Formats: sequence, C-alpha cells, structure tokens
Amino acid sequence: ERMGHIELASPTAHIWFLKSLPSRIGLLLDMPLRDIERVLYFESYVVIE
Amino acid sequence: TEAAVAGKRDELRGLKENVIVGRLIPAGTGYAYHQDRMRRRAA
Amino acid sequence: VYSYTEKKRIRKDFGKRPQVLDVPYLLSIQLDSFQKFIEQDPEGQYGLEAAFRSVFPIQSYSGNSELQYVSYRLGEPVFDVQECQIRGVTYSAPLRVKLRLVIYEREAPEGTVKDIKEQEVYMGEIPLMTDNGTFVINGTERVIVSQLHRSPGVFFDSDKGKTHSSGKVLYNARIIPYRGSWLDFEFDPKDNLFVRIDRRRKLPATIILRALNYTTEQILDLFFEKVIFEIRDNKLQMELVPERLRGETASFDIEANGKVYVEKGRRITARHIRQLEKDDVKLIEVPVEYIAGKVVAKDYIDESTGELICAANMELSLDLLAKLSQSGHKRIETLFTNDLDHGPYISETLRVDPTNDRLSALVEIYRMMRPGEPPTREAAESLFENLFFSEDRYDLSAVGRMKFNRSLLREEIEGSGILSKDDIIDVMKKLIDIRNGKGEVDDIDHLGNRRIRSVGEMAENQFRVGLVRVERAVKERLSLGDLDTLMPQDMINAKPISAAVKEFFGSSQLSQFMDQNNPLSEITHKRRISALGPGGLTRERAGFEVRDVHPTHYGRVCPIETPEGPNIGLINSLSVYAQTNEYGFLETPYRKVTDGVVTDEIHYLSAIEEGNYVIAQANSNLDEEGHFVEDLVTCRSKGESSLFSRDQVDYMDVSTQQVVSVGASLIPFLEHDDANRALMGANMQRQAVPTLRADKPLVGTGMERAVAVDSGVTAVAKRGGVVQYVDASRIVIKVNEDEMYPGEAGIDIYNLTKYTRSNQNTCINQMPCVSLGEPVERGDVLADGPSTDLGELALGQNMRVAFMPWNGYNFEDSILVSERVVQEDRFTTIHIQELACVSRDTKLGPEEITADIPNVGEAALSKLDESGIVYIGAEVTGGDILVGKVTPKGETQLTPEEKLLRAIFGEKASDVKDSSLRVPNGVSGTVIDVQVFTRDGVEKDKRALEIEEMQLKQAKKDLSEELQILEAGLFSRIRAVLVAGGVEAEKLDKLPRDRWLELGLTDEEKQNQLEQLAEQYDELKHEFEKKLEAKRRKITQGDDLAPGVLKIVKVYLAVKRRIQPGDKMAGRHGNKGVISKINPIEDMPYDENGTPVDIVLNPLGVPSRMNIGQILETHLGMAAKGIGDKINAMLKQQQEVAKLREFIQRAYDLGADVRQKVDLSTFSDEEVMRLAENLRKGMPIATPVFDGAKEAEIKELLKLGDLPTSGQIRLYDGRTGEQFERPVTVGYMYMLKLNHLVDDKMHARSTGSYSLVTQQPLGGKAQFGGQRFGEMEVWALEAYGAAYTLQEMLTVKSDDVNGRTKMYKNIVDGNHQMEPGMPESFNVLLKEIRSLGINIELEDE
Amino acid sequence: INKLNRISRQMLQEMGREPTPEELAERMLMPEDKIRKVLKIAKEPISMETPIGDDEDSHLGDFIEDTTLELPLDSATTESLRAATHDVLAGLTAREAKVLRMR
Amino acid sequence: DLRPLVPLDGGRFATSDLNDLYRRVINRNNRLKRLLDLAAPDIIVRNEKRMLQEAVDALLDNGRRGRAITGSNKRPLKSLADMIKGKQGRFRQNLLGKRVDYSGRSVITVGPYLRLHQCGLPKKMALELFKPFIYGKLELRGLATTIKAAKKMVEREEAVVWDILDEVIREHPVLLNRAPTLHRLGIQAFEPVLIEGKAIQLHPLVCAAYNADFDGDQMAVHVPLTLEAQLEARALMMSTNNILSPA
Amino acid sequence: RVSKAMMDNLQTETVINRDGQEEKQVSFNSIYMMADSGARGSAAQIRQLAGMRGLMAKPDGSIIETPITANFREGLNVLQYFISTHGARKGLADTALK
Amino acid sequence: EIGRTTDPVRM
Ligand SMILES: [Mg+2]
Repeated sequence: ERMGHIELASPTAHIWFLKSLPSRIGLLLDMPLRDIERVLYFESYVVIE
Repeated sequence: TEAAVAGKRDELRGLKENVIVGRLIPAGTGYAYHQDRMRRRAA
Repeated sequence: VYSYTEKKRIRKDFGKRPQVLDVPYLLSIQLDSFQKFIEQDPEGQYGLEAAFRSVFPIQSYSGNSELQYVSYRLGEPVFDVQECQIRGVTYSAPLRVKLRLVIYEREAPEGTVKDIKEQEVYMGEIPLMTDNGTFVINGTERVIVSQLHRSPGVFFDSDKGKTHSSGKVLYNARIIPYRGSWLDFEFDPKDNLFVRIDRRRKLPATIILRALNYTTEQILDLFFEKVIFEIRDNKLQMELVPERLRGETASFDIEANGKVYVEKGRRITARHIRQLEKDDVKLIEVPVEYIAGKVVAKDYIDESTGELICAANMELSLDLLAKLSQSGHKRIETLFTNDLDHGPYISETLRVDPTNDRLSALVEIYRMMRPGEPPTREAAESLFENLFFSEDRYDLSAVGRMKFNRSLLREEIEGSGILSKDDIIDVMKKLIDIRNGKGEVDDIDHLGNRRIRSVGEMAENQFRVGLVRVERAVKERLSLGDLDTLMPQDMINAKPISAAVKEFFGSSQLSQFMDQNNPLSEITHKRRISALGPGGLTRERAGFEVRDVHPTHYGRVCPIETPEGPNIGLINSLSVYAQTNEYGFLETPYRKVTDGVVTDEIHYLSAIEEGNYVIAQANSNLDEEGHFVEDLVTCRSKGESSLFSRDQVDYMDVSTQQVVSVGASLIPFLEHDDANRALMGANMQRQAVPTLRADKPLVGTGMERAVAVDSGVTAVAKRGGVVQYVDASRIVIKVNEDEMYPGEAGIDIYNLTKYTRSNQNTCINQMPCVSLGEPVERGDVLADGPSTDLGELALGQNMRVAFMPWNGYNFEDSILVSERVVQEDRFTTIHIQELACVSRDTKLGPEEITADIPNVGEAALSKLDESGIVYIGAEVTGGDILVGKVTPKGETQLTPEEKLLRAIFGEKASDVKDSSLRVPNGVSGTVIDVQVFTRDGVEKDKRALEIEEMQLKQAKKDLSEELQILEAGLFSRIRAVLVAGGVEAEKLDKLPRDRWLELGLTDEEKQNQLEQLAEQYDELKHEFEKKLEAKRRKITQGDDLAPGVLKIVKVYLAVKRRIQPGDKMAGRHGNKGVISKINPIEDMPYDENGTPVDIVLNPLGVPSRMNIGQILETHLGMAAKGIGDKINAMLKQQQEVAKLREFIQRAYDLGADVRQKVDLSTFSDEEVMRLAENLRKGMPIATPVFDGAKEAEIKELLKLGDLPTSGQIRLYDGRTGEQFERPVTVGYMYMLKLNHLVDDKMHARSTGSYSLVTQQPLGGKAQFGGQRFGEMEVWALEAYGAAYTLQEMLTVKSDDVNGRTKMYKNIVDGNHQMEPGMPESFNVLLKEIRSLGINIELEDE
Repeated sequence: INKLNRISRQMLQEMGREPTPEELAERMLMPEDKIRKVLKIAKEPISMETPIGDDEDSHLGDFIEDTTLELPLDSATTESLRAATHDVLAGLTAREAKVLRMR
Repeated sequence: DLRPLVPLDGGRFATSDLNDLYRRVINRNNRLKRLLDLAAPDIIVRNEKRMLQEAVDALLDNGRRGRAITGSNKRPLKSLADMIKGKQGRFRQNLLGKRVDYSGRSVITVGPYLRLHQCGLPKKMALELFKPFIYGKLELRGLATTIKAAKKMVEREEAVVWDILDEVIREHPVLLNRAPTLHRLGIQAFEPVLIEGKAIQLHPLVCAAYNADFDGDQMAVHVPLTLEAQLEARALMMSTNNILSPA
Repeated sequence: RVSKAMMDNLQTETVINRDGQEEKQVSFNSIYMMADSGARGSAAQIRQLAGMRGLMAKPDGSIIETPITANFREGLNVLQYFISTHGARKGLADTALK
Repeated sequence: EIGRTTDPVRM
C-alpha cells in the first residue's frame, strides 16, 4: 500500500494529456499537436513572455 | 483522462459501479439496502 | 496369394474397384524432407551443403584474407534415443565442419595463398529425426508440422470494389520474395499507379522507374505505342495505323485516296477497319485541331536557340503546334491512349509524380523508407541497391523465380534470385495489361499459389540464419586479422548457430508435443499442413477466404478433416496420395488414359497442371480392356464437373479414396454421413485412448493395416525368416539363408517397448503376436503396439448396440452402458503418470531425501525403504508419501498460547520442515519405476546404488547377447573358408568351439587367414570390452542437472482407470456421447436368446445429425458378428474342416462383383482351422470409403448368417420382461473411448492457494483453483435480484482478504454471516491508477 | 562470469562438446564450488507476463500463488486454541493465572 | 507487492514488467542528474532529457508514443495503462469477473429420476465444497475435539463424514452453471442430491434452459455460503421459479 | 417433386384394414414419427435422407447447376461429397464466428 | 525536415 515517488530531474509531459486523440495540453494552449511535439523533442524553441 | 481533467466525480448509483467496488447491487435484494441508505443520509 | 502372416485373419473386402497405386508410406513428408536436409548433396542444391555454399566463403573487407567452406560431417549422437528420453537431453548429432582459413600474399591483390589452414570445428548440434519423423527435444518426442504459405513471386490481386465507394475495382501486383523486402504496385481510383515498399507509404510508381535511371522518354517508350504526325505541306497530316481507331467514334471525316471512308460522328465499324487494312491507308490528312488532345512522347527543342519548345510528356496545345512548325520539325510523335484497350496510366502517374532525376527518386525513396534522416547520395543509393538487388538482402529462391516467370509468361524457368530491370518493368506491364482487360487476377486460395514448407526447409532457414549471425562476427574478427595467432575456432562461436536452430526446434509455433495417444493420432499429426506459424497468416488475420475448401484441394488436402473451432481450415491435413512437388507444391496421382485405354501409368499432377487437362472420376465403370464402358463419363475440367466424351478424358483418378485424409478413410460408410458429422468423427477418432485389449474394427475400410504398419508402433520384421525365441519382451528372428548377408551371423533381435508413458500420460506398450517357431516375411508385424491387433489399427472396441430410447438414461446424447462392458474390462485403460521430487539446495541447507520425516506415524512410512523412496510395486492411494523429502527450516516464530502449549507439553519444536512428495488426491496406482538422478559430486544413497546395480546387470546381459551374436558370424566366415575345401563334418565340431581356432590347412589364404581369425576374434573381444565399459560409464557417471538441484527422483505410477458415468465415448461417425448409467446385466434389453445388449444408443440422434453411417454400420456389423456366431457354432460341434472350409469360402465369395478373391481350397487344414479360430469372434468386413458395401449386399450377407434382413430384432425389456413393440435395431457399432475422462474433469475448491498480486484464486485443477465467475454470470445474477449472492460471490468467496478468513471462521461457528469490505483487486486498481498522474480517492461520508 | 563464459566457449569449441562444471575448475583457478555458485547466480527474471499457451490466453503471472498468506484453517485453529487456553487458564487460581498470562 | 519480484521455484526469479520500466526511468533520471553535474555540452543533456521523456512515457503508457520499448524476451512491456486497459485489464479481468472459492465443475449427465428442483451432485465434490460446514458440524456434535481433528476425520473419509455431509447438505441450494451463460436462466440453483460418481447429473427438462447436450458439456457448481444467499437461491434463483423465459 | 413424392409415400403409406378391405392413416415410420412429433429433425432433414438432397452452392454463393441428386441412404459419390464439403465448412466457420 | 519522425535515435 505504501507508495513511493521519484524526483524527476527534468519535467516530463504526462503522455495521456498529450497524446489522447483530442490533445488536452494541445487544445488547452490552442496549439496544434505537431508544434507541441516539436517543442517536446527539443527540435524547435517556443516563445513565452 | 477526460474525467481526470474535468475533475469528474462518481457517485455510484449504478449496478456496474456497485459490482466493481464490491457491494450490493442496487437492483433486487439490494434495492432495499440502497433506498434505506438514501433515507439514512439526509434524514 | 496372401502372406502367411496375412492368412491369420483375412478381411472380407466389398471393394468393387481395383487398386492401382498402393497407399504410399504415410510418413514420407517428414522423413523425406529431413533426409533432404541432413545429407550429403554433391551439388549446390538443398542441404546444409546449400547453406554453407550460400554464406561461405566469408572474405574480409579486402583484408587479403578470407575463410572458405570445405566439407562437413555429422558425428554420431552422444546418446541414442531411449537414454535421451530418460535423461532429458535432446537427441542430437554434433555438426563438425571443416572450415579452412587462407591468408593471401603481401601487397598483391592477386595474392597467392600465403597461409592455408585446415581444422574441423564444432558448430552447434542438430536434432536428428527419429525413424518416425519425431525429434526428441527435451525428453519429449516432438513433431514439426508442415507449413502451407504463399509461394514467392508475383500475385495480381483485385481487392474488388470494397476499397472505395465508387465500386471501381482497383488492381495491385504484389511481389513476394522468399527473403527480403516486399514490393507492391497498385492503382488508386484516379488510376494513378502507386508503388509500396514493405507496405510503407505509397509513391508514384514511376519513382522506382526513375530510380532505375529511365528518363521520361523511354518510360513513355516502354508503356505506350506511337502515333506519328508529319507536317506534310499543311497542318499535320496523320500517319494512321488501322486498328488504332478500334472502339472509337470518328469525330472527323477520315478519308483517303479521294475517298471519304468514314463520316464524322460515325463509329468505325469492323467493315471500315478491314477496308482500311485492304486499302493500306497509312498517311491521311487531318485537321490540326484534333491534336489538341494528344501527349508528346519526346522533348522538342528548336535548332535556333536550342531551347526546350515542349518538355517530354506534354499534351499538345495548338500554340505549341505553331511554335514547333515555325522551327521545322518533321515528326511530331505522341502517345496512343484509349479508354479501353490502351490506357493512359503511366502518363497520368508521370503527371502526379514530383521527382525528375535519379537523385530525386533515390532521395525520395530514402525519405519514405527512413524518415528523419538527411538523405545522402551514397546512403540513398546503397539503400536502393540493397532493397531489391543485393544477392545478400533479397532473394526469390528458385521456387520464387519459377512462379515469377510462369506468371509473367516467360519461357525459361530458372534465373537469378534478385530482381532486375526486366522483372519490375514486366510486372508493371502485366499490371497495366490486367488493368486494360487482357489477363486474369490470381487467387491466393489456389494450391498452385500455396507452397509447403516441411521440416527440412524450415530447419535449413534457421541454420542459414545462424550462419549469417556467425559471418558477421567472422568478418568483424578478420578485420583486425593476424596470420598465425588464430585457428578457425577462435573466430567461430557456436551458441549463435546452436541457439538459432535449437530455439526453432524446441520453441516454435510449428514444433509441438506429439499427439501420441493412438497410432492414428501420431500418423495424422506428422502429416499436417498448418497455415499458421512464422511467415504465415494467423487466427485473426484470416479470414474466411482461406478457410474454405477451394476446388483444387481434390486429392491434395482433406475436405472433411480439419480441427474445428477457432482455426478451421487453417490446419488442413494432407490426403492419402498427395505428395510434394519438386518445388513444394502439392500434387496427386492420376492414371494416364491414352486414346481409349486406361493405362495404369500413374502420373503426378500439381495444382496448375490439373486445371488444364480433363480428369476422369475414380468410380467410372471400365471393364476387362482398359476402355471405359459408358459413352460419356463424368469428369472435371476447370473447377467444374460435366459429362465428357469417351475419347476426351485424359486422366482417371487412381483410387476412390484419394480425396480424403488418412484420418477420414478409416471411417466405414463415409459416403453416407453428412460432411459435418464426418468432420466431427474424423476429428474425434484421433482422441480414442488405447485400451487394454486392442480388438479390431469389425467393420473397417482396409486403410487400417497401413495406418498401423506405416506408423511406428507396430514392430515389423526387417528381413524374413523363422522365429526362434518369443519372450514377452523380445523376438529373435532366425533370418533365412537367402536374405542373409554374405558373411555375418544373421539373427535379428527385436527389443519390444514395454509399459512406458506417452505424452498424453497413456501407456504405450508392445505385445508379441507371433508364436514360437513360426515363419515370418519381410515387412511383416511381429508385435502389436498400443491399439493394434495383429497389425490392424484397433482404436476402440465394438459392442452390441441398440437404438432405442431407454427411459431417458440416453436422453440428449448420453449413453447407457451395461455392466458387462465394465465387467469384461474391455474399456479399462492403463494410464501412467510421472511424479518428480526435486531436491533443491537452499541457503539454510540442502534438502534431504530422508525416510525420517517429522510428524508422521510409522504406518505412513511402511512403504518407504531406508533411503526414502517407495518400493517399486506398492499400490499407493491418493495421499501416500512417495518420496520423503525434508527441507531445512529456520526460526519460524511462536505466538502466545503456543509458547504456553509447548511449555505445558514438554515438546521441542522441529528443526526441519516436511516437503515430501505425495500421490495426488484421488489417484491410485502401482509404482512401476523409480529413477534417481544424483548430481555429480553428491554421495549416492542406498537406492541409487541398488538401481545402478540393477541397470548394470541388465546392460551387461544385453551386451553379452550382442557379443554372442557377433562372434557367431565371425566363426561363420571362418567355417566358410575352412569348409570350402578343407571341411571336417564330425572331426571338427565334436570338441568345443574354442579349439576351432587352432587349426591349419595347406598353402592358400587357408594356410593364411590364421591372422584373419585371430585379429577378428581378439578385435571383437577388446572392442566389446570397451563397449561394455562405455555402457558402465554412462550408467555410473554423475548425471547432469540444473543448477542448485541435488538429486531428482521420478516416482512412476500406473493407474488403471475403468469406465464410469462421465467418461465420454464416441463412435466413428461423429456420434459422441457421455455414459450416463451403468445398468446391471439383467436390466439390459435382451433379445430372444437372452443375449443382453451392451450399449443402448438413442434413436433420436440420427434424423437430426444425419450420420446414417452409424445405422448402416450397425447393420453390417450385425451381419459380420452373425457369421462369427455361425463359425463359433461350427467350432463347438467341431464337426469337420470340410464344412468349415466350404462355409468360410461361401462367406468370402459373397458380394456383387467384389475384388477380394480368396480360395480356401489352397488353404491347408492346418491353416483353415487357424483362420476360423481367428474368425470365431466375427468376420472382419472391409468397406473402402466411397466404394463401400451397398445395402443389397448387406442384406445378402445378413441372409448368409441366419439373421434377419431388416437388421431389426424383437428386444424384450429385461426389467418388466415384456417385448418392446415395433422391433429395434441391434448391431455392433465399433465404439472408441475418447480421453475426455471424467476423473480428469471433476474439481472442487473450498479454500486453497491465492494469486499473488490480486489476492484471488488460481487457475484450473492443477493449482487447485476456483471457477471463473465472469461477467456473463454477474449479469445473470443482476438479472435476478441476487445482490446478496453476488456480493458474497465477488467479495468473500473471492477477494476480500480479511472477510474471507472471517467467513471461514463464521462458517465453522454455525453462523452464516459475512462482512463485506473492499475487494483487494479494486484496491490494486486504485494504487495502479493513482500511480499514474491521476488522483482517484474515495469521498468519505 | 564473463571469464567463465569465455573459457566455456573455448572448452566447447575445443573439447567438441559442452564442458562440465568440474573441468572449468581445472581450466580456471577455482575451488569448483565457487564456479558452482557463479553458475548458480540467477539469470534474468522471467517476465511475469510471459504467455503460456493456453486456456484463454493466460500469462505466467496467473500461476504464482501467494505464500505469505496463512490458510484459514490455521487461522481458525489459532482462534480455537486462544479460546481453549483462555477457558483453561480460567481453571487455575487468579494469581497463578495472571503470573502465567504475564510470563 | 503489486509489481513483485517473487522467486518461482527453482532459483529463478519472476519479476513483473513495471520493475523494468521503473528501473529504466530511474537510470535515465540519475544519469541526467549527473549530466547536469558535469556541466555537460548541450546536445548531451538534450539527448538525455529526450531519453527520459521517452522512459517516463513508456512507463505511463507504452506503444502510445512511437514504437514500444521491447521487453527482455522479445515483446512490448506491459506498462501501467496496459495494466488497466483491454479485455485483460483489472477492470474486466480481475474486477468484474473474479475467480471464486467454493466452486467446481465436472461432466454433466442425465439422471431422469430427479425432481426438477434438484441436481445430482457427486459425493466427492460435495465433500470438497462443503468442508467449512462439515468442520463446524463435526466439532458441534463433538465427534472431533479440535478443528484439526475434524480435518483429518474428513480426510480419512470415515463413516461419520458422509452422514454429516448428508445433513449439512439437506436444504441447501447450489448454483449450477454452464459455460456460455447467455441468458439469465443459465444460472439456476438446485438442491443437491449426493450421488456416487463424478458427473453432475442434471435434470432433463433443464437442458432447454442451459442449452446442454450430454456429450461432454461441463458445469460449475458454486455455493451460496450465507443465509441470505441460500434464501435468494431458493426463492429467486431456484429451478422451480423460472419456468417462463424472461424474454 | 422428389420431396413431395417422398413425403406422400412416407407419411401415409401405411395401408391397413379394419373388419373390411383397406384404409390408410398417418404412418408409423420410425423416422417419420421422430420428424412429426417435433422430437428431432424437420421435413428438410427427412428430405435429405429419403429424397434427393439440395442444390449445394459454391463458396461464392453462386448456386451450382447440378444438385447433389443422391440422398444419404444411397451414396454420394466423390464429386457429390466434395461439393457438400463447401457448405459444411461454411456453416461451421459461421457458427464459430457468430 | 524537423518532424516526420518519433524516433529519439534519429533525433
Ligand atoms: Mg455440448
């Protein structure tokens, strides 16, 4: 019953909210899935602020 | 994932749920239990 | 005419047609393919020789050194078969190879052999195929089923109309190599020719053409014709070819010679075209406005600027016509495209095709094949010339190339096993043809488009894989090569090769435990054409198209036998006479009929050769001459039958069985059953369990003598002769003087195989059927096997049935067996189990095999000798200790009240834990064999030494008899040279045979051969000494065992299961049915003489299932057992053998133009009485399958005995004693005993052992595990109101890990309460969801 | 372990067959029980989702029973022995019953 | 203990697959911490963060993003979403349809003497299924001092356990079942008759409901433990209460 | 016509005689009683046993143009049997997959 | 040429 955690060194996108057919991280940001993965694979930067 | 983002809440009130969660089906002999429980709440 | 061992019981045969082709050896698939594989091929064909010639010679990366094959060998097995099964090992043969490494000269590319080097090297082992086609992998005899996959080559398929809603049937040509990347063209509904490679994304199909450096001009050249246009003094007159106008409308007034042939808008009739041909109308003036719809072939460039006036593949716009006429071109050629017989598809594909130049095609293929990687020229070109053209990574091996050429209608049938420009371009031209309309697609379900991989070919493929896996390392290691520091053994592993071939043999979808609980099952499992396995479709992919019995299965695969259930028609089974073609395609024998005669030259035809000729029917009346007798005969030309002329048939069928498998030609009266019940019957008959007295099929089909001999179980003599010693465990044949070799002692010794467990736990046995001092002949049986009777396959036993409803104890399909069938012990089988008591090593200490177990009374250990193992012979029940094993325990605990109890009663808690082996619950048996495997370096206990002493006496005895037999032949040759001039009749053989040696004779080799005898004799002495010493070593050496296991013991039990309610039984015709009551003998219906009836089947099973076979076969079995009663009555009065001879001769001559002809006039009175005493029980009748006994002959036979014609007897009712109105059938249906025994079925679980992760019960009856109460039963309780039943059903009985112990406590306290709680598996569900990123908790209120 | 495997590969290419765990003692420098332990060091754990035939597509994990459980007959009998010792120790004197419930 | 590394007998361990997926995630995690401790070049820490994203990904759900990281044998690992999903997840396999104690099956057969409120049920299955009841009954009538004594008494199958079985059987329904349980009448509770043999004799008017041939069709006899479930098997589910099809 | 003939000969062909010449009632053909009670089988299966059986169709569904003219009391020869096998296996492969 | 691939090795 006792669970444990792992302190991820870098953040990491929960796959279900990124690849479920209507992509939740996608439509939340109003951003197509392809560009989000281009950011996640460390292909292309993304602007913030 | 949809219920997760939407924060959805399951109040059991079915037969499939009360079979999942291991308790009396609210159908036949269990119907009395569940009605009596609904009155035992909010009396 | 008959064998002396055939005159023991010669079977009547109602076969009206003559046999022309003996049923071939039913196990030639397995044996002949593997003998292809592991055998010297002095040529580059099949074998290991093929694999080594393919991969070798391995040569380094231009490193002036290469490694090259020389020759190979297969050493003999370390262990022959029986030792191999007893010991667990695989039965293999070390594969010695003679590699040879050579280094070249120094800095000379033509370098001479600098340093050659030769040494044979072990690379792997390979399991040898037994005498029968069964390998022995880990002491479990296995079979590699055949395989029926798609032939390599090109297959033009339709996918008709279902792909797209328009209904426009697409087309696609697929190229399937035997090894490598697929290659797949096709059309999309716009009719653009698309190419697919390994089934990736499509592409414009001219992309590969451009990758084959074909510029657009010669692509248009290849796929189209030419319409020429001359600028002849005004606006492009046309050079016309006549037939080009075909199927069109002349939309302009096409004249010629001042003769307007065609009016405008007028479709050119065939009259017009023949008229144009007659008039030779070539060059005709045309309005130029018609050449606005053409397409230029080449590219047109002016002379003045040299610029590109119009590119290749450009549809002519009249401005382009002006721009070209201004430059002065004579020829303006275009493409010839019609809607009908010449389509514009390569042109349109070129339109959509984005690429232009070969670099673009290569890079585009690369990007589709390797997305993401930046394409490079050398990388792209290597990828392309490695997809389809490297001899390494692609092959259409000669079957592929043959089918490829025959499909493209080439003329040669041999070629290079890689594609070429011609092959792909012809595939596209054939796909474009088959689009335009000429040609026909192929269907996968056509047994000429469906090959067979046997065992040899698949094992060879795995060995080839092993060789490439070693060639990679060989090249890696000759890269950094030295010259003399490495022999050819430091380079080459084996574990790659060995791992590959061994992991195929021991673990494949096609490598299964033999279904050996019958002879028929073994021999119908070796012969199995499975469509599953590697490189072939699956249960889910297919697909009812391949499941269905296609009309080219006639004589190649059985229609009616197929393992029904999830894979029906995926596991088709090869027919009686079908063989394998040279290339793998199935083929079957057919009699060549000449002009009118039916020549008996049988003549094998494959699946696509058959579709051309017109073949007769097997049951065609032809009489006395070889001519047909009718004026028109039924045949079949192309998947269809019809009446054909007498001088138009070409082939006749060999025999009337050649369409069925061997499983389904043992069924009498198959022609009378529905195909469905024959499927189920042919499919149950190989589950019949070998009973205790093999009987015989009282109504058979003659396929059973061969199913028993051509199997392995019966022990057939090799060389004829006369029997000399017949123990119940060996036969010893005094071979004849003629068949005996020139010099060797000819006596054959046959070590019968006594009670030994099979795979299905049954008991495979062998009894002698011979008698002491009786002649034998070659190819003759000596020993019945399990379920054989004098050489006929006896699967079950036949017993007097009766078709009447008997008070519902045979209600649905149930059977009402009388007590005399259980009382005569006639279905009592013998089952043999193998218990094991492994004795492992634990960190606390070794587990011992002591007989000093803690906590058991002396009466439990009375079956255990001092060493712990039970005595051979001692009938155990369920729960006895078979091997006392006790494991070291440490420091458990003591709860309070237990320290109290122990202190009160002065007991010292035990140091060691009971872990014995005990007989499983319910089972009885008599332990027929114990075996102890002691790891090397552990001190053998008492019983291991007793067993070694026993085995050693036995080995020494057997080998001593061997040495006697061999010394016999040595002195035989001796006397042969001395007797052949220099013989003494009595002056030499009185004194002993040892003074035989020391004698001489005058100057000759007889003067000589003094050293011949002495050398041979002392040679045999020394050689047999080392033989016996090697046997004493293999007995005495410490066995090899898994790591951390001290000693294994294998208590072998032999249970004798009788027959009882529940044990399923089933006749041959698909009438199955569970015994439902065992009546006393009195209660059975009894006929007028008082003979009770042994089984009471149900009347109401026949009209609905429609297996009328069981009724005709009841009737003819009754006739046969009637002749049995008549002959028994002639042998009780024992009047004369004249009357016997005449009577049996009457009963054999009966029939209507039968072929069985026996004359008992030539049978000696010593033989006719033996024949009769074999026929006392009832004259065995045959009935070849589609050729059987007709009904009129059955009645005639029933009149031969004094039985009644109807077959229906007045039965009385043994209870009330009053006749059953309306007479009932009685006959002897031959009834099998399927091994769905009920005492392998009953099971029950009060509380047992529970699963690990989700604390619920375990699987079924091996883990002692509760039933499954799945969703459908939950709905069936929700449909009632059982919400209490359901709650305890999925909470307390199953999962609630606290409530279930607290339920057991209540149930013993006389209190039936419960406490519901939360099932543990739901709570596992919460921790697993909650161990995602999700949070799922229980709102508490 | 890599030393054992490499010398075993050599011994197998050389001795023809597969060498026995005592001969590795002679080709290496081992007491021949150290090599028995080194071979006994277990290989990779069989993934508990190995497919096993069979009988509705069941994996190995369905077959590994639970060992830390205690079967309910011993739980019942512990309860029964608790009750028996209570009713027994009631038979003694109160002070002796307490000294024995405490000892 | 929901992803165990239990040692199956033989010195071989039998781990789960989540041990593999977590082991990989934590290895790539620790390595990324190092690659940030050495102040590494950018491309290496980017590669490591991609590998870690893949590892956490193949853990939470494998085969979803790109191709499945294959297990040790040769096979996709069963990551968590494959624990839950499918015909064999927790939801349909271990949670809706549980395996069950007090249950068994053997071949069915005819037995027409029966009244159609009873099913001939073998002595041996009945003594196996009804052992809690027998133990309680024996120590109640005092024929066996302790529970262990009662256990060995019914294992030796003396002449009193068969009397005690005939008495704790008497008015006690059991729930026969046939494998494809299409409609709600393919579970009907009968009253056992103790019958020699090893085949569950099933009444002949009942085959139309269960849809049973008697050529090998096995049936499962579950048991109503408690008192309310005996009452529901008698009133609701009995065989003389649904002689009309609910459709 | 063959089916109707077998049934007209199968159902009433018992001709009897009570204190007189001859009458005919429903028959006692054992297979006919089993088909007329409703116990097993319909007139279809009786048809296949007595009368000629069916017009077996190829796996296309394109019905063949020469029926299996022989019934299960006579013998289906090799051709007629091999044509029965098509539909036999189609029925089995359905009822597995329904 | 950025996307069109879900392999980390290629990236
Ligand atoms: Mg059935």
